[PDB]
Amino acid sequence: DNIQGITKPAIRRLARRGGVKRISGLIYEETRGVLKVFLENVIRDAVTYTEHAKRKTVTAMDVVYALKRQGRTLYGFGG
Amino acid sequence: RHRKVLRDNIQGITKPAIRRLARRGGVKRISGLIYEETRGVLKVFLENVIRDAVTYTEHAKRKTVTAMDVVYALKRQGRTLYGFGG
Amino acid sequence: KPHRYRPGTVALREIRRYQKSTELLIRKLPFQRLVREIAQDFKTDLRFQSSAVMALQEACEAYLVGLFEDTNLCAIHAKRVTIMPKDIQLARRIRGERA
Amino acid sequence: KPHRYRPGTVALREIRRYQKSTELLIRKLPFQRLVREIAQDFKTDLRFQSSAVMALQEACEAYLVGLFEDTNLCAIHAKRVTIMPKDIQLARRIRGERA
Amino acid sequence: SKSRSSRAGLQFPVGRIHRLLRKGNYAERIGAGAPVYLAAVLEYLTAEILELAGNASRDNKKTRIIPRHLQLAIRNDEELNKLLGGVTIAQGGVLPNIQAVLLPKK
Amino acid sequence: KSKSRSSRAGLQFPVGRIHRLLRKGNYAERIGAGAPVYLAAVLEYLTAEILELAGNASRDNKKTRIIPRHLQLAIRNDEELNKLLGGVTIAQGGVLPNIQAVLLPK
Amino acid sequence: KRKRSRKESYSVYVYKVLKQVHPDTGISSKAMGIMNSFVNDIFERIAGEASRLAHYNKRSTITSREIQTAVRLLLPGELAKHAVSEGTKAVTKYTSSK
Amino acid sequence: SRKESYSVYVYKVLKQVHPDTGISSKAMGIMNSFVNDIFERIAGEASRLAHYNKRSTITSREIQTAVRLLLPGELAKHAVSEGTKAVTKYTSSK
DNA sequence: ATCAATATCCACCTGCAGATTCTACCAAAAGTGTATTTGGAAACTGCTCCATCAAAAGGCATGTTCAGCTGAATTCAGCTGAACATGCCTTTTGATGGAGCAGTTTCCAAATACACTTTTGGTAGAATCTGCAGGTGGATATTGAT
DNA sequence: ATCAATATCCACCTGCAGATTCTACCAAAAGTGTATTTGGAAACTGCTCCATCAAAAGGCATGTTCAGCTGAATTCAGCTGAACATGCCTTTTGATGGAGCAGTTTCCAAATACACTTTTGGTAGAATCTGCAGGTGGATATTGAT
Ligand SMILES: [Cl-]
Ligand SMILES: [Cl-]
Ligand SMILES: [Cl-]
Ligand SMILES: [Cl-]
Ligand SMILES: [Cl-]
Ligand SMILES: [Cl-]
Ligand SMILES: [Mn+2]
Ligand SMILES: [Mn+2]
Ligand SMILES: [Mn+2]
Ligand SMILES: [Mn+2]
Ligand SMILES: [Mn+2]
Ligand SMILES: [Mn+2]
Ligand SMILES: [Mn+2]
Ligand SMILES: [Mn+2]
Ligand SMILES: [Mn+2]
Ligand SMILES: [Mn+2]
Ligand SMILES: [Mn+2]
Ligand SMILES: [Mn+2]
Ligand SMILES: [Mn+2]
Ligand SMILES: [Mn+2]
Repeated sequence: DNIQGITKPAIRRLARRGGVKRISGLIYEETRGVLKVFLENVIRDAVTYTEHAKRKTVTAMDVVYALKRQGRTLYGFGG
Repeated sequence: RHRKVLRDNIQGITKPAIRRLARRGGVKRISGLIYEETRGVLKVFLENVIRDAVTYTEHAKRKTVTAMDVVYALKRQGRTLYGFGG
Repeated sequence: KPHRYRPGTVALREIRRYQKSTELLIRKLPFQRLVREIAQDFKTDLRFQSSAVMALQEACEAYLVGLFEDTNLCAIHAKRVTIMPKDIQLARRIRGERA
Repeated sequence: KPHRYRPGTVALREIRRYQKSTELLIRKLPFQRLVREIAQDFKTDLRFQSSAVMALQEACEAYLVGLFEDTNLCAIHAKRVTIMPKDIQLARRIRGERA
Repeated sequence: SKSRSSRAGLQFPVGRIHRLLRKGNYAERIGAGAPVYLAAVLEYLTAEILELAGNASRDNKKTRIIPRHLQLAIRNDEELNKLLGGVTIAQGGVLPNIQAVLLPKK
Repeated sequence: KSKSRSSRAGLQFPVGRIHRLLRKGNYAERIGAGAPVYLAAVLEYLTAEILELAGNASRDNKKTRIIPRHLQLAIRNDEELNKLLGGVTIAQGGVLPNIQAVLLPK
Repeated sequence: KRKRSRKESYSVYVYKVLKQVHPDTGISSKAMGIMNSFVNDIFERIAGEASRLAHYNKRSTITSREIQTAVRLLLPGELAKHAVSEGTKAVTKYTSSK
Repeated sequence: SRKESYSVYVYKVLKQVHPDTGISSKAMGIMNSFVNDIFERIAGEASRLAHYNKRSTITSREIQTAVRLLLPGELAKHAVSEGTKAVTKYTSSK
């Protein structure tokens, strides 16, 4: 699928920033599943904002608003 | 015309009460240090909610903490309570 | 001669008992005393509505019960059936609401 | 002939490298193609601002970096230095992502 | 007169919800349809909770729905649970749940 | 004015603009003259407190540009600012450098 | 002297709906307090989100269209689908007569 | 086409505490978000206060209370000193 | 493999506290009728975005080796659960005094409402600077052999 | 612990494109001066509801005993996951056109706000109903010792 483009090294790189030293083999697939739910939850909302504005283009703000109501405020895109 | 000084009341959160809460939580077995640890965790919890409730009380220039002040305090900590108004 | 249940069996009996009831588990008066002690260190001569104290107890018990659920999972995670302070601290750190 | 670092030392060096930097860690095109597939199940013929997808990526990585911190802690709690699926699953249950 | 609730085929008070929206600092103006719509939703989620909660009462051979039946209803439904995931039902207790590892062995 | 509301409060932040933003934000029917003054002052203060610590991150890195990395370091190493922004993400901010003790060799 | 003010509530309406879905069931006052808190909570979540939408999109009016979006944002899906049907059906019905 | 922002005000404050330091375009985007976030937090809470207390006006007294609820201990104390100090200076001014 | 020992279920009854029903006063919907807005419905533009194009680079998919960790197995000291005697203190239930919510009026310091006047911040090129992409070279830390 | 011997970081510099800062204009906000309202603060004050008290009675907390079974400690095999050399290909990147469409203006039919005025529906106690909490006592399932 497209999910598979989230590669072993990338998933591995993120864990490194997270301070992880060693990584069980089933993780990369488990992590792929977690990233999908995340992306889904945000995108469902981000697009709900889009449709409401009668637009066909998801804007940065649409994403910002979607992130905020998910308890995950993002700084740096409100302009 | 008076009120006897309140001291050291966190200790009235008894070992058996802590055991009982832990049971409702599904806990089968309890380390000896759990009960002092829980009193400290509870005191922080209580302080924070009570501090906010009173900020609501004072703002209304009241001398009575109401259930609504407490509901409002719980709400802004993300712990909404049903069953007390508003 | 006399009877003795195996260690852990009354504990399980209690888990069921307390999970089927909704009664408050902290004694009512000692808790009210905790609340007034703490309020008084913030602002003095405060009165309380009776419902104000019951709401605080209800919130505190639901919170602590919840915190005990999460603490149990952390214990079980480290292959134990006993909750220890490191378990509360780990649960609190994640769920980073507090530590 | 050749040189070989002991298992774990290249790992720590990677931990240091990436915690002192801020570049995005998922490569750009695979992420953008992921984002559009998911979007399509909700709404069709959708356009995206580059910055919208840039923000979506910023959030995901920040979320995932954080989840690996919490997973790490769970791993260590059970006396391991290896993150396993059970560790990710415990961190999300405590974060209430599972409830 | 002819009532706004009944004119919408609703039980919930369209008029009171109109007032609550106009005086609640949400927007300078309120559409005529908004409180009708909002009342419909509030009425529907209420039907849905009272449905599930009544079942909890009949299961428990009670006539009256008490907060425990509400909690069971809410926490046992995957969507109401998520919707009220950050809420506390006073006197509601918890769901019976004993982790498998804790049950007696051998 | 010949001298403005900001300057009369001894402020850098826009008292006048914050007053308008309050009025058009569906917060209350009325906004007192003192409210945007008070709000601008706090916002200027919190901004000052952040840029203070953040300049220090750039002094340390010997670059006199504050970039998002410096805000992050600045913010996350201050306990109170961390609490204030515990649910916020600084884009391009990375994480504080930290490795758990158990993971180190020897 | 001193007329004690009416305290409005949702109870009468909660009970009408209680009787519709469960005619032989009743509800304790302390369960009704739970229901009033619930109606006011969801009320606020929807109106608040409706407030933001109209604000984001520079509209000075909260129409049913802003209520709906809020419902879609705030509700889990199967519950949202149904909430939307009831709402859409209530408004068209409201417009059709009078 | 006019896009308002806090940048000029953020830059004034920067020079005042660190005259020799500047700020990047995307660090500036962060500062604007922060200012728009705390504005929204404080104003929103002041709205609720005036509402709970059946008051139709947001006065500085509600801003202060809001600040006390929203900010950590030491951070709140200075913010309240600053706000109170700005209001009195503003009242003295004219 | 069986019984004492308990605990847990499960019904049945009854009076009473707590829900439901009943009424009457009345605030607040609901109706009327002008006074104002506003959210679009067409007609237009300047842009970001998608569709393509199409070579090169570094990042990643693959396969091999081997170190080092995870999970299993064992053992045992002492911690925590079960059970009980003892008696304190929480819980009940009612009464009483009074503090302080909450309701009503009255009336200004404060807020709104307009018509004009000034300032300011945003904007977009011109005139400056500044990190970083690259490159050593020395410092620092790693790994293996004695 | 030391010495060699690679390997990777990290400082300290450089030249120049890519950003930041810098100027000059200007719509659009912020401000002024006046003219009028008006939310809510202050001041009674009627009454809920809170704080205490008193006592009787038992529910439940404390402190203790004693051993079961859990947690902590150790060892180790095997199999997973790290480290690396090899070489392929997916992702970057650097412009190029065409288009879809987000953005703005400019009118109006339809929709909303308001001040009065007329009409119920909803609320607060009374006045009835009626579950279900406590209290018994007998059937059943579970647990643990032999
Ligand atoms: Cl004290
Ligand atoms: Cl081996
Ligand atoms: Cl460099
Ligand atoms: Cl060379
Ligand atoms: Cl064990
Ligand atoms: Cl031990
Ligand atoms: Mn004290
Ligand atoms: Mn409408
Ligand atoms: Mn004022
Ligand atoms: Mn008095
Ligand atoms: Mn009068
Ligand atoms: Mn200027
Ligand atoms: Mn330079
Ligand atoms: Mn470089
Ligand atoms: Mn005028
Ligand atoms: Mn007049
Ligand atoms: Mn008035
Ligand atoms: Mn004793
Ligand atoms: Mn009637
Ligand atoms: Mn019973």
